[PDB]
Amino acid sequence: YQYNMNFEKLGKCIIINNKNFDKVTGMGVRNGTDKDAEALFKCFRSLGFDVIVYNDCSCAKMQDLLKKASEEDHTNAACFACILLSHGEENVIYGKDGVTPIKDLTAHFRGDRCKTLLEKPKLFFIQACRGTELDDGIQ
Amino acid sequence: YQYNMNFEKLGKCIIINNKNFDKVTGMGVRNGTDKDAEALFKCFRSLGFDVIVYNDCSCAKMQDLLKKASEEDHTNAACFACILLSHGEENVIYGKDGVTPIKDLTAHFRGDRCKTLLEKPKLFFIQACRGTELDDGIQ
Amino acid sequence: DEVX
Amino acid sequence: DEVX
Amino acid sequence: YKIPVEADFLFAYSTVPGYVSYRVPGRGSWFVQALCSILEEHGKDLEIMQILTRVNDRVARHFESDSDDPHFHEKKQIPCVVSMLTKELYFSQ
Amino acid sequence: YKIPVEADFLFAYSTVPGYVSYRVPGRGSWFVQALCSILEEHGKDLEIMQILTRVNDRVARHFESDSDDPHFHEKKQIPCVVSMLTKELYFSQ
Repeated sequence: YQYNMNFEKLGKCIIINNKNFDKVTGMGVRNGTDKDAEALFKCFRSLGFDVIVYNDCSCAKMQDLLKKASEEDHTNAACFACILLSHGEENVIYGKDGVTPIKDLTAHFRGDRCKTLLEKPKLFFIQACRGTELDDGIQ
Repeated sequence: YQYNMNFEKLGKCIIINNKNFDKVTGMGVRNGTDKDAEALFKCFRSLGFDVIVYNDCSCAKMQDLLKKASEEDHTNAACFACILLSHGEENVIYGKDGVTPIKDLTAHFRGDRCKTLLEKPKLFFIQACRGTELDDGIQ
Repeated sequence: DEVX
Repeated sequence: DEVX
Repeated sequence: YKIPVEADFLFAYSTVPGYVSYRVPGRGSWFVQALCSILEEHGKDLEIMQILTRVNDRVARHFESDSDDPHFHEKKQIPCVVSMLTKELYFSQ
Repeated sequence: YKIPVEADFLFAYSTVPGYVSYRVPGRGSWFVQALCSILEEHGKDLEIMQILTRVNDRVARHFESDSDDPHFHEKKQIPCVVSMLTKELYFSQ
């Protein structure tokens, strides 16, 4: 009933910290995101992850880095974790460059495309907007 | 850390069991669905839900059913449950006459539109397709 | 097996 | 408070 | 004070977005049959995410598709839990 | 024998589909700060859905938006957990 955690390492944790955007995207600076990235790396380091922080990545940079991470050998890792910090809209996340679909970023880790994470939890934490609606709340 | 369950009733459970479809939809008969509805009825009844099964509902009937349920007094219910059995596509589910968005069915129960289920769990169980992709599996 |  |  | 209007919903889908979901004519659908067996056995003692995670495992492992049309042959299914719950949910006490 | 290719993913979104997500310039975002705080406290003794359900609660209760611009003023946020996990996940042992 529990994922087997008896592996040499807990696993890799990739953090993508997108703060600054090309003006053509219409997106502004994401003040506060360095605070997120700092609290995340300390927190995930303390859990046991091998944590890497990337900053202001283009769309192709985000895709390639995740593609390459999926091609590493995770045989001796219990799991994988990725945290995205950026602008976004429904199903989509911004690079500094424009938008790329969240499905395409995560698909690199499908069972058939990353056999050494097979039967292992693949975690994605996403800080981004998913549209323009506001929640006014109640009570 | 747990939802308060100390209420007179567990709550209402609506099952929409759509088996037969108008030929204009092109959708076929969903043989096996009665066996699902029967097993679901016993299970949810057994948990304590007050269960009612509606069969072969049109889009307007499904909307009205959920609208009406959201307008009842759930003051003495711990929660609400709805189970949808039908054909579907991404974000949509079939009535016998066509498709209706799942968002519209569930939005009736938002905090601001159903105050007597506020801070209470609203559960939706959905057996339906969400597109046409197949999962080949691996290993 | 059939599909929904 | 800003929006992402 | 205030509560978000979208809070305290849970969606237990039979499959992931974009994908198909299977139903057996003499038996019923993979997801529902699995959901009911886990609820029969553990509905009153496990938290709902525990229940639905086991349903996820049962659908993912016990089932593999068997069709005449080779397109739908030897296929797999994984369900999809969407939670905006703010507390643990036990169906008793 | 086989496992679905989409199995064993979990997506912890800061917000629900269609909606915005809040970020505070001197402090960080609601979701991330809430997540780290609960992981700092319970990362090694709670199951991941318990952790994320508490994150859901903390964001839903503790926070209410504060803008001078009246449009984004006194607003709320609920996060959104999508689970295709097939087992309970503890980060220790």
